[PDB]
Amino acid sequence: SDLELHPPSYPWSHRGLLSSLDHTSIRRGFQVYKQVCSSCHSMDYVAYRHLVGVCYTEDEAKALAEEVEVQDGPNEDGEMFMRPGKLSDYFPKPYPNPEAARAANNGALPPDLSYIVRARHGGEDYVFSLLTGYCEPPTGVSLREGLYFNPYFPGQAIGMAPPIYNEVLEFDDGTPATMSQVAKDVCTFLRWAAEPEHDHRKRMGLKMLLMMGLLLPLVYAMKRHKWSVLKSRKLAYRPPK
Amino acid sequence: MTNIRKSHPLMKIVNNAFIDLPAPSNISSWWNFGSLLGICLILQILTGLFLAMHYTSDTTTAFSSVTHICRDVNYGWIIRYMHANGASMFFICLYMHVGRGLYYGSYTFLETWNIGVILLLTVMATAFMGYVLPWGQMSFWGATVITNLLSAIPYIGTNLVEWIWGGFSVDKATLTRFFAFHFILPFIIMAIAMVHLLFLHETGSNNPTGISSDVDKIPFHPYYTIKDILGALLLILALMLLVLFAPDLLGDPDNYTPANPLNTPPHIKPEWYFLFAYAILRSIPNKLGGVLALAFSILILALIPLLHTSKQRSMMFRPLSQCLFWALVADLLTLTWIGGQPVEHPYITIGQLASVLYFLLILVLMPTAGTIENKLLKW
Amino acid sequence: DPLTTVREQCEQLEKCVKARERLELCDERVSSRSQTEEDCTEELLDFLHARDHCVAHKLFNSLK
Amino acid sequence: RNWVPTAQLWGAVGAVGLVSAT
Amino acid sequence: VAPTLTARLYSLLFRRTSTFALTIVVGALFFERAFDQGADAIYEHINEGKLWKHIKHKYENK
Amino acid sequence: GRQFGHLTRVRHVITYSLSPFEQRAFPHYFSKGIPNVLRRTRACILRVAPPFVAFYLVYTWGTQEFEKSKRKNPAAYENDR
Amino acid sequence: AAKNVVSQFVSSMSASADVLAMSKIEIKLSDIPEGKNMAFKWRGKPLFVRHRTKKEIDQEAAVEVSQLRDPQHDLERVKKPEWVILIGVCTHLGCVPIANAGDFGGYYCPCHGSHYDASGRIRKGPAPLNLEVPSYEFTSDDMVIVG
Ligand code: HEC
Ligand code: HEM
Ligand code: HEM
Ligand code: FES
Repeated sequence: SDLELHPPSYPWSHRGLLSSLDHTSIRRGFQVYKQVCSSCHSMDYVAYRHLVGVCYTEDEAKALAEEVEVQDGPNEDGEMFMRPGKLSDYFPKPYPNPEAARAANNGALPPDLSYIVRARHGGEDYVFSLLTGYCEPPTGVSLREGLYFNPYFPGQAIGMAPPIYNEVLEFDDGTPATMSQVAKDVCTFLRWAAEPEHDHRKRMGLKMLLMMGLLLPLVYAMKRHKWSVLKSRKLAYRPPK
Repeated sequence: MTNIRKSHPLMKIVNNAFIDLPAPSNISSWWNFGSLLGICLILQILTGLFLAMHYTSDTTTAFSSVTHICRDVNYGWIIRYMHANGASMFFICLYMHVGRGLYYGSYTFLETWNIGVILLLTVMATAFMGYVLPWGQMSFWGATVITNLLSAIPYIGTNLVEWIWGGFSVDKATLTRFFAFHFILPFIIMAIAMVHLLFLHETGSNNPTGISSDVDKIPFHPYYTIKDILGALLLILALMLLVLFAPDLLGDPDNYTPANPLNTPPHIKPEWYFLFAYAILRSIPNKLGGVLALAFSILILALIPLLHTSKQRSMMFRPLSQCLFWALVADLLTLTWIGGQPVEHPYITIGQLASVLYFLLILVLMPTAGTIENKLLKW
Repeated sequence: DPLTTVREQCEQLEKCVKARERLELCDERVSSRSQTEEDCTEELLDFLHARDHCVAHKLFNSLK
Repeated sequence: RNWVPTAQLWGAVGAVGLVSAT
Repeated sequence: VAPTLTARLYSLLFRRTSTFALTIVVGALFFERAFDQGADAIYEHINEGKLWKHIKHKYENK
Repeated sequence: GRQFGHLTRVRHVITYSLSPFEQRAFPHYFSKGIPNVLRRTRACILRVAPPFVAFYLVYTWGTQEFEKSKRKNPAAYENDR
Repeated sequence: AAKNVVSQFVSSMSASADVLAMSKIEIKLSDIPEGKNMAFKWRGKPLFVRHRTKKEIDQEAAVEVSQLRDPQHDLERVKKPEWVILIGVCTHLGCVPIANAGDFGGYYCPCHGSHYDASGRIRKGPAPLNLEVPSYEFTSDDMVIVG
């Protein structure tokens, strides 16, 4: 029954109704997942399909895809003799099966990041605030080594190694790799993995709003056209009496 | 008659129920929910069939299949979300339809109302199973908790709960059953809706005033077809606003986490539409007393008719009635709030008083207020 | 780099300065027995909350 | 009579409808 | 005198429902295209350089 | 059974109505509504508003307590002693 | 409004990002040395790619059309003389033909004695119709896309 400081309402570039994803961020944040994360957490519903969703070419991601199959390859999926080439293969499972996973992390089970932002309560605000949130145990507190103390975990503890630290990786362009700068890019790539349809959807919202701003006022007219007969009507009562 | 299309085919005459039907002139905008109620049910069905057209009813795949629906299938993402948010609208509409029965005393239509309750409980079964369909952490634990609730029955219960599940837990068997039941239920529902229509077509609609409007009738086609269409536009606008710009907003449950049969729903709860009942349920210590008073929350509706005390079937001219009517609505709001609340003191003591309030308002307060108002008017 | 500077600024505002006093005490005002239930978390969370609200708005204009 | 003209516009409509719609 | 724009429109296209439908069929076509073109543009303006459309340059043909 | 000519009996009542085309759909769009919207809302408000107001107090208080009692982890009984 | 709605609903039946991908996903290198009959796993069946030899072509061209169990002139299957692409499943009771085996310089069905010439063509055994030819286009010189 420990307070959870879940309140975060992180500023964002897609916080607004019309606001869309920044793929450069998506791009960046992908690498983050691939280098910093791929190790323990999976992304099962994630195919190598960034191409247009991530601005990676077909040739780009084919090649990015290929090496991931050369080293983690279908040999961990059960394609004995599989190597470079394929594109329908999903992100490589850090371990052969869950049970293992928990052993490599000592009883904990590294959550598939596919949906993290959409799954847990609080979306990419919490994920950002977790990773970027790591503060000193509170006077009087004890901690088993694996039980690092994180200011935003329900039970006030997490089994999480240095999620993200300064100069953990390097991006192509040169984006300053700051713990947080890296997190901002990591979250984003997460938002998108949780909801691919984020951009289409909001464009659609635009077209559904404009359209509806033409049909609501038109069809109201139509409604007064007809009704007018009744609303304009006047009565008169004239008994013989 | 010759070449009067409508009467020629006999079948086509049966459709003049939507054209040449005498329709009260005066008529709040709370009368579109009926028509919306029926668009809803067609919307779900459509959408549904489509989802069912790429969904698999197994423990292993279900979540995956859902997940596939909203990723690799073309436009499978809106359809699904449209389907989920659809069911919030269908309930939102549902409660508007009833609020009106309550308020203008439409339930004077003894027989039509009855079928309404039947309808209302029949949608509730369907929304309770479909949620299970995706097989998410929330769905998996709420299906367990609710069906096990049933095991409160002393002699049978236990055996029963097991037959429903088709095993000792909620594994395959269970899941496959909900799919099939979810599927055919709504088709069964549509027959009912239509029988519902059938009985109302014998007496017509009631109105704000609460007086006969045969002296004032109006052809359905000219007017009300436009009104219905406009209401549908507004209806669709709310559904898409929510689908397109606030997808899960309303879908409280974030649990997009495949269900692991040994975990912790911190605060497990039906979706919004069922919180009243839930709240109602917790307020009782004993689990059998909770189920009965869970059943009575909803079934109470079948007695309203027999609780009506006034001479004015229209609350419109009756102020004390209006005041308690609204209270119970806000009480009802309060009860839904409890629904997402932790199990604790503050919420318990509040929920307890709100349950009492809720039966008081329907069982004892209103009826008295009825007589009082009638005495005041010297009736 | 970015994150680490903004954080400090945030805790430099009169309401950060004011509620850091409840942290400061608790962080040392614990007795001898060390009543484990004396856990300083409550008080810390308060600070953190206000620090971060601030952080977020300013920290954002600093990244890429 | 007026049917040819009207059948001709009705035939037009179906045509353009398919063409576009489809 | 001349017919108000409406009256012109009226006697050319709406008297005969056959013409009235035709109209609607053709306007349904023309309108889609401008709406989309305009509406799309609008949208894409609000997220300048945020969308692949804007960003394909970096890794494209050298 | 016919619904239209068998509903009721009316004697001596003249009604006068005009066509849509000769008329306007929206006469005083805002000058009628305003005062009509105003006038009925002010007769609603008293009947309607109250119980929702009350729910809001209950909400507010009710959540206050919760966060206190729980956040006030020392609330129940003090530290020093 | 109805146009998009309806055309979204209809699309949801037409194909899938998933089924799509894999459907036509197939390319080949030019490593297949005249002689060897490679083999690929495309669409859940065997995809045989045979680079061939003037000798091969020459002889296969000179089979009689009139007498074949499944009459079908070599020259109309392959889009390129030099290359022959097939589906690797025996049209009899479904075993897999053996690359360059059996009495005919083609393939061999080790199940009932089913002999295939270099084209696909049935020349001995119960086998009914000749091994079937997939759809595919040759892209640049080094590229071949099955499906
Ligand atoms: C291996 C070491 C890693 C790496 C590289 C990352 N995580 Fe993270 N993580 C790990 C474990 C063993 C756990 C379990 C914690 C527990 O059960 O106490 C977690 C947990 C998370 C969470 C917490 C959510 C929750 O359980 O409430 C999140 C949000 C999370 N992991 C995300 C995450 C991200 C975004 C990472 C890359 C930047 C990442 N983890 C790295 C182990 C590991
Ligand atoms: C008519 C009353 C109906 C209601 C109230 C209803 C409601 C629901 C709800 C609340 C869900 C859960 C989806 C989620 O939140 O993930 C769902 C799912 C589903 N429904 Fe319905 N539905 C109805 C009718 C139908 C019909 C008629 C069909 C098909 C004939 C159908 C097929 C499905 C299927 C296959 C799913 C599972 C995939 C998914 O989760 O979207 N439903 N339904
Ligand atoms: C599937 C669910 C339902 C459908 C499809 C449906 C449909 C309709 C329709 C189309 C109307 C005519 C328009 C109107 O009166 O608003 C109507 C009226 C009515 N409905 Fe329903 N309804 C449903 C649920 C209910 C429920 C749950 C109740 C009560 C429990 C109910 C009770 C009534 C009553 C009393 C009337 C008539 C009141 C009057 O107009 O005087 N209905 N319904
Ligand atoms: S399977 Fe080929 S001859 Fe029998």
